[PDB]
Amino acid sequence: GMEVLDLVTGPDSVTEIEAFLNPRMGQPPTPESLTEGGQYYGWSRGINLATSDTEDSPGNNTLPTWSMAKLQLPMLNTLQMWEAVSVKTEVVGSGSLLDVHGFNKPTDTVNTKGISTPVEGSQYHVFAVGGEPLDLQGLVTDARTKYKEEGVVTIKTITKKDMVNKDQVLNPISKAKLDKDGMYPVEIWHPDPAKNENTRYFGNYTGGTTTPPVLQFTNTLTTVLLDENGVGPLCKGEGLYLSCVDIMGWRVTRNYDVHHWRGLPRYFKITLRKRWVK
Amino acid sequence: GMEVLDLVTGPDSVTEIEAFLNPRMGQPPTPESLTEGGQYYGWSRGINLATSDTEDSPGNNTLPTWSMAKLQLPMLNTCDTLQMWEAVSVKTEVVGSGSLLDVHGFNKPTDTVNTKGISTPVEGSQYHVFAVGGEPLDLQGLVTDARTKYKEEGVVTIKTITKKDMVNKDQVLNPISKAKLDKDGMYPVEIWHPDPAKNENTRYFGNYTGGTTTPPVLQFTNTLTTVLLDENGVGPLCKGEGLYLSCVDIMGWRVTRNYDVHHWRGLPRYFKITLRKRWVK
Amino acid sequence: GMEVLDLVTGPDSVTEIEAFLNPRMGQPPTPESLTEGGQYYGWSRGINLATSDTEDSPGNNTLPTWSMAKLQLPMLNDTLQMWEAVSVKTEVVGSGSLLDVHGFNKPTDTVNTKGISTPVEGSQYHVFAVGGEPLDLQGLVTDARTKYKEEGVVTIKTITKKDMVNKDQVLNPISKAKLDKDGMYPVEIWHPDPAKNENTRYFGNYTGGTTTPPVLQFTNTLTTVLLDENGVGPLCKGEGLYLSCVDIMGWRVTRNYDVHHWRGLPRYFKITLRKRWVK
Amino acid sequence: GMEVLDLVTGPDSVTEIEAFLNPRMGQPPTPESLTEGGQYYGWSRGINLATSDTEDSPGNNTLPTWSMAKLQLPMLNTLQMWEAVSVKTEVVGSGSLLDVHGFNKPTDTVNTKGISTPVEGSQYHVFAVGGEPLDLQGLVTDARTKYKEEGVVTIKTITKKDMVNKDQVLNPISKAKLDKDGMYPVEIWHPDPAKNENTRYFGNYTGGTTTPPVLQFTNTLTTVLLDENGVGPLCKGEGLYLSCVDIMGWRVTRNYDVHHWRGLPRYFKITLRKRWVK
Amino acid sequence: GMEVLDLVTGPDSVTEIEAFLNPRMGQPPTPESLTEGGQYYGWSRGINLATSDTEDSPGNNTLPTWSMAKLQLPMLNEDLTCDTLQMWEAVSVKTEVVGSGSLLDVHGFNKPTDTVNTKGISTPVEGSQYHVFAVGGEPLDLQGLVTDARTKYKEEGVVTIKTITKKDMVNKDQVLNPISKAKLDKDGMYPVEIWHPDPAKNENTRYFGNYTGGTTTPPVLQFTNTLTTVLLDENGVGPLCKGEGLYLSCVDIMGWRVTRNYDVHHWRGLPRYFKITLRKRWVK
Ligand SMILES: CC(=O)N[C@H]1[C@H](O[C@@H]2[C@H](O)[C@@H](O)[C@H](O)O[C@@H]2CO)O[C@H](CO)[C@H](O)[C@@H]1O[C@@H]1O[C@H](CO)[C@H](O)[C@H](O[C@]2(C(=O)O)C[C@H](O)[C@@H](NC(C)=O)[C@H]([C@H](O)[C@H](O)CO)O2)[C@H]1O
Ligand SMILES: CC(=O)N[C@H]1[C@H](O[C@@H]2[C@H](O)[C@@H](O)[C@H](O)O[C@@H]2CO)O[C@H](CO)[C@H](O)[C@@H]1O[C@@H]1O[C@H](CO)[C@H](O)[C@H](O[C@]2(C(=O)O)C[C@H](O)[C@@H](NC(C)=O)[C@H]([C@H](O)[C@H](O)CO)O2)[C@H]1O
Ligand SMILES: CC(=O)N[C@H]1[C@H](O[C@@H]2[C@H](O)[C@@H](O)[C@H](O)O[C@@H]2CO)O[C@H](CO)[C@H](O)[C@@H]1O[C@@H]1O[C@H](CO)[C@H](O)[C@H](O[C@]2(C(=O)O)C[C@H](O)[C@@H](NC(C)=O)[C@H]([C@H](O)[C@H](O)CO)O2)[C@H]1O
Ligand SMILES: CC(=O)N[C@H]1[C@H](O[C@@H]2[C@H](O)[C@@H](O)[C@H](O)O[C@@H]2CO)O[C@H](CO)[C@H](O)[C@@H]1O[C@@H]1O[C@H](CO)[C@H](O)[C@H](O[C@]2(C(=O)O)C[C@H](O)[C@@H](NC(C)=O)[C@H]([C@H](O)[C@H](O)CO)O2)[C@H]1O
Ligand SMILES: CC(=O)N[C@H]1[C@H](O[C@@H]2[C@H](O)[C@@H](O)[C@H](O)O[C@@H]2CO)O[C@H](CO)[C@H](O)[C@@H]1O[C@@H]1O[C@H](CO)[C@H](O)[C@H](O[C@]2(C(=O)O)C[C@H](O)[C@@H](NC(C)=O)[C@H]([C@H](O)[C@H](O)CO)O2)[C@H]1O
Repeated sequence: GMEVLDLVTGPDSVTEIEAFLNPRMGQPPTPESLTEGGQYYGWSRGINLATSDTEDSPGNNTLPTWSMAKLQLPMLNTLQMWEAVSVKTEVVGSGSLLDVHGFNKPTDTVNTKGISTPVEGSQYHVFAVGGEPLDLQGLVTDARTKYKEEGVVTIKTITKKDMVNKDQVLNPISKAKLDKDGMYPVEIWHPDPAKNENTRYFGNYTGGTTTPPVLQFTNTLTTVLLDENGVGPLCKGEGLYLSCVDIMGWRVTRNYDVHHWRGLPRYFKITLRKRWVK
Repeated sequence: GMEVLDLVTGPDSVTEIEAFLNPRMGQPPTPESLTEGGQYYGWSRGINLATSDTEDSPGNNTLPTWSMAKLQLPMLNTCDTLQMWEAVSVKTEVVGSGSLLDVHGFNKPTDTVNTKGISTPVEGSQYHVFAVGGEPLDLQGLVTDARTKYKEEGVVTIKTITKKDMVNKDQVLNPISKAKLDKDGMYPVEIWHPDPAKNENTRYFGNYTGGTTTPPVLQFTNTLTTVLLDENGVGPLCKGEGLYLSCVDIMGWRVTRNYDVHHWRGLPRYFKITLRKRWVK
Repeated sequence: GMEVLDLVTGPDSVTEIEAFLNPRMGQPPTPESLTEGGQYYGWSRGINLATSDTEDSPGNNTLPTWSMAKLQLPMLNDTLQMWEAVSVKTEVVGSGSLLDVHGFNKPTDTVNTKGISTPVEGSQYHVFAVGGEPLDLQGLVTDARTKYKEEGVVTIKTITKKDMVNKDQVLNPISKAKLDKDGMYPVEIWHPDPAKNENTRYFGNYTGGTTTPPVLQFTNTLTTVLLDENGVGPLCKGEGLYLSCVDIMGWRVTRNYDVHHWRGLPRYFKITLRKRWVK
Repeated sequence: GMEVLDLVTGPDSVTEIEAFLNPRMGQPPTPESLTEGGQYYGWSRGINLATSDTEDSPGNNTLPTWSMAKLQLPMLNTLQMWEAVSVKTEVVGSGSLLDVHGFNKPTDTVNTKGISTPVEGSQYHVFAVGGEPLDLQGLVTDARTKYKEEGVVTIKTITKKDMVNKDQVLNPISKAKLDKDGMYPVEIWHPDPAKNENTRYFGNYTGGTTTPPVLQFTNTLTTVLLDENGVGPLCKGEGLYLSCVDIMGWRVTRNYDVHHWRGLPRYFKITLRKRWVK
Repeated sequence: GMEVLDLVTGPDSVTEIEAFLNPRMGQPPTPESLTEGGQYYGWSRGINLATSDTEDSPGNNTLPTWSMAKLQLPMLNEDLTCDTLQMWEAVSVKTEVVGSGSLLDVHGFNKPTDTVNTKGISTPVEGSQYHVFAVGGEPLDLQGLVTDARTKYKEEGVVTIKTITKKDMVNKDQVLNPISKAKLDKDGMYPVEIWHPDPAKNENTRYFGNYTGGTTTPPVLQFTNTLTTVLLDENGVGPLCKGEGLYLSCVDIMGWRVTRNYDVHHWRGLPRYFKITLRKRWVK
């Protein structure tokens, strides 16, 4: 699989596959009930704050995590491998943020009037396509943060030891692979630029508290995945890995300004071709 | 035909058609009377808010919906090889942003201490989408709140399609919740989004900018052409000579002097589409 | 001028002309006196507000209007010649003047009446057009009930001889005009008509809000090509060249009841034209 | 130098020259003393306001003016002229705006705490390179403004008459040339688009009062000065004119919100070549 | 070293080297203890303000400084007297600021957004941002320029204009004073509010910078592994590594966090990754 040779031609030598990845903002897909917690699906549960400089214990369901899927491609086997050539990707549903008729904190709080404040604030959009899991590099705001041990994969899960001060900057010890959906918090785990030779990733961040969310969408834009040498990600064991996170901001409730993260689903249409290798 | 062959040449092989789609912000075109509701045409009616976490029922006339039109093209159709109209390009323009420079009206004023200043111009969340295709725009439903009590008359919602109430998956991507944009002023834009899993025969282009007092921004020129050809050089092909135009152009809200009532503002969109005849098999 | 043929060659087959159009924000150029109203030239007079939901009567001098000029080109004439507008270099001049924050506007510290004189801010509108005939206009208003003056401005009612209808708040094809007079057509009413203007190129942008920072760029190195997809620029009917524009920078605000005055800036045009054979 | 002919080849036919222009925000370079006014060098003195609608008398040291320099090129004389082909220009010192530890108006005025508010507000960046002085067109906010007669060059300096109402728009009578450093106020004098055939200028303006200042800087960007015919500015009598202004905004003091303009220096590196002319 | 000739071909004629530079916002990497000050690593200590117009004495640990590293490349010339030599040439760099996602932590103990009830969210990092990186074949040349020539910077612990000149700053140091120059030859020592890339030098370095000001400005960052910055000049020549030394320099300030105690601000910085492609170049 090391030496990359000619493209393979002939029947079924090119394929397209599509997938959507639902966001993982904190509330899991179940319970489905719209009274017992399912009404928060697509959102986090209410963000809970530290009680002191030394007591920061966020709930698992308040922490957005990476979405990921591993897709199995047609069996193939000088061997052949599937090569990801390009991707059309789209974040769906920004129009739903035009709902300003709900029960959020209103724009006129004196009289409880105006409109229901739309989703605003910090936004984070990353997607990746690769032929193996996305390589992750840990880096946190606060190495003292007391993440739960169960239900979430954090730096301590990997090292078996408490975070160190270097984890607030770049600590090469704190690395992982995005091998599970809805488990790796995005406030901890970042694409690792020192690895990911077989993955392309693309991200942006906009911060603030009331920042207007911005999003574009079209079915006419293709992201090429080929590297400088004309070679796309090569799918080891015919596995294709898709990873993303799409945070639009928070809604704010009428009770103590409780914030809920809002995420939106991402569509992928990947074009792949067979490549000779040895 | 599924197989796309050569361009047709000769007399009348290329045509240009134009249309404007008026916005559908909530108030219908009629009554025309400027005292009986017609004064809100181009706008929504006053946005009504939920009364609790479990009671959110927006008025239909408070919900912007998609604009659409189906235009009939000239009839077409050895008779073993057929012809279809192919949409090559579109010049499209949102008209009327200058009208937002009216700051002399009776909106909430900028100085509420003296009730002075200027009439606050339209501001806030903005949403601009257009599409051109050879069949209706494919729609994917996704809502803020699956508990929202959308009206069961006068509007097409997820429940219209499924015959069942919305579920938690409708707040993310639920592949069951799909529709086609086959009616003007009927599909709310807060529910129905272009479906990237379909629309093989339509090109769509959209953007969203949120917030409450965000300055609206717009550009307009008659010098810009959008090419509609795909990677293979093939534009949307008009099934049964029908051309579908879809759009929505929300500029923000105006706010009244009475308990900050908000009204959505929309603007009309112009389309000039160039089509050519294409041989198909 | 139906069929467009070869370019004309030879002596004086290419020409260049320049003009500036001063803004039309509401105060006319006269009286010139700086105590009798001339001090507002380049600005509107104080924006006056509706007194009810059914009583909106703006003063003519509070409404920015389109600037326009028709320039006469050198006389030319089966096969005739027309002047063809090839490109334009255009610039909005004087943004540096907005750096005057030492005047008597509403100050930045209203608590103590201190700080600086608040600079021009808010809603901005920049459009220019170059064509071989008047700019085609499409009417569209915020409020079809607005009571524009009958004299002194050209409005929808001027054209139709009838009151505005609700369709005038969206696209009503009946409500059309031509930009044939300077300082007469309000920009909150009259927009470039995308369904016409085959022989004019226009370019516009809008940024709204109340305190939005104005933005402007300027350079003498930027050329706007006016040729269409077929390589044909606007053709000047009867050797007339039409220039149209509006350049609103925002408002200044006074210390008296937050009265707003629109601010506009002049626009420079330098048009390159060439002779074109036509049949 | 009427007709422009071929490029001159051979030894020393191409030259590079560099210069920095310090900003002229209102306080002159002297006195140097940091207690006698020198502490304001790089800044204006405190902006003074009109006392009524008819009494606007700005101090000279509150008005930013154009920076300019005339550089002498190697002597040359079918004659030859120096042709400016390109310029690399940069505004230096934006990092200094990261000083938020001084005694400006603080971010928390309720308690007088936080940080020293950094420079913010209206920004103005223009540079020009030409073979003769930059041509200026006058245009003011207020034709009634009572500028000082001595110490600044204003419209009245040129016309010998008071400003007229047309000076608030485009009045072709009100023209000048940028022939002195630190003398022509930028709120009065603008690049004249009806002239400047032998100069290239590039400008932008961003307004507001608390607007975040933005600046990019790199040594990898070249501005080509050649016109549509491949001809750059031709230096009359071997003189090269550099003109600029780089306003970053204002700092605000803790005393009645007094504002001081902040300017930054601009670097220029001009490439010139010999040109045959007739 | 001066005259640039053909590219060298053959085995190991092209190489790639990578490095990360951690931010230098004010708190040093040690002590490591999360109770003794290590909890501030990645941040400045609390910004302290002037007490009058003539008394501005910032603490060293409140001043972000330039990050830098010198990488030693494989030696090329056994004999420097040969009429033709080889040098490493930096062709391009992939660079990335890592960890912006960590700013999505709004669950800590910063000043909260609901100050009436002490609720809402922990206010995220906001405000003034500064991103510069450089790659060159010798130290980055620095030009001094300060807000206030009266600022009483410590004499020990930071390299300032006075460190270089041995004299107090002059009023000209508030604009361009060509006397006030230095080289970025040490990590975590040169304050970024004092020292700027010198556009009059740096012939053998490429630098790229941007500044965004304000106090509550939303921070913005992009990251991808698909973006290459080309380092070749107008003649097709990249930085040439003098004595095989490659210099990397950067600063990446994201803004401040604000505490619940007197709105004390702490600068936040993020690390920067570099992957530099270099090739051997014949020179004489
Ligand atoms: C219901 C509750 O209080 N849950 C606590 C939880 O308390 C458990 C148990 O449920 C409770 O009966 C018992 O008295 O105490 C035990 C143990 O303490 O304790 C956990 C910590 O272990 C949490 O503190 C939890 O509180 C929830 O925490 C979530 C974050 O993990 C989140 O903040 C919840 O906030 C929301 C929510 O997302 O559910 C915010 C939301 O806006 C609210 N919705 C509305 C319409 O107001 C809801 C709502 O108040 C509650 O869900 C109850 O209907 O809370 C927070 O409750
Ligand atoms: C007129 C009214 O009260 N309408 C109610 C409606 O009341 C019905 C019935 O129509 C009415 O004649 C009767 O008195 O009572 C019954 C039942 O109570 O009930 C419906 C059902 O939900 C609505 O509540 C309706 O209220 C209107 O709802 C609209 C949204 O669907 C919108 O919010 C209307 O608000 C506006 C408007 O857009 O018309 C907002 C606008 O800014 C206002 N304009 C001005 C100049 O003030 C108008 C204005 O108050 C009224 O239209 C004048 O009657 O209302 C809202 O009225
Ligand atoms: C002076 C006045 O109030 N004028 C009215 C006008 O009244 C006329 C006549 O002029 C007056 O002497 C008489 O008492 O009444 C008659 C008829 O009623 O009536 C018209 C309507 O037909 C207007 O209401 C007009 O008021 C002016 O309207 C302008 C817009 O059309 C504008 O708002 C004027 O406001 C300014 C101005 O732009 O001139 C705002 C400006 O900021 C002010 N300048 C300063 C330094 O304060 C001036 C200034 O107050 C006045 O011009 C007095 O010198 O007013 C508005 O006055
Ligand atoms: C010192 C003073 O009052 N200067 C006046 C000047 O007064 C002269 C003379 O100096 C004075 O002793 C005498 O009593 O009166 C005469 C003439 O009346 O008069 C001129 C007009 O001719 C000015 O009004 C001047 O005031 C200064 O004007 C500057 C603008 O030209 C500027 O606003 C000055 O404001 C600053 C400054 O820039 O120097 C603003 C600055 O933020 C302040 N610094 C601090 C740390 O507070 C300083 C400071 O207050 C003074 O410099 C005193 O050291 O003032 C303004 O003073
Ligand atoms: C602790 C203190 O006051 N330190 C002073 C320092 O005082 C030393 C000595 O530590 C102290 O015991 C004694 O009273 O006096 C000596 C000598 O005077 O004096 C220096 C000046 O020489 C400083 O004034 C220092 O104060 C610290 O200054 C830092 C900037 O250099 C910074 O502002 C510190 O502020 C923080 C911090 O960054 O550590 C801000 C931070 O948000 C705070 N964290 C929390 C959770 O509140 C901490 C915290 O209050 C202190 O570290 C104590 O735990 O302070 C500032 O303290």
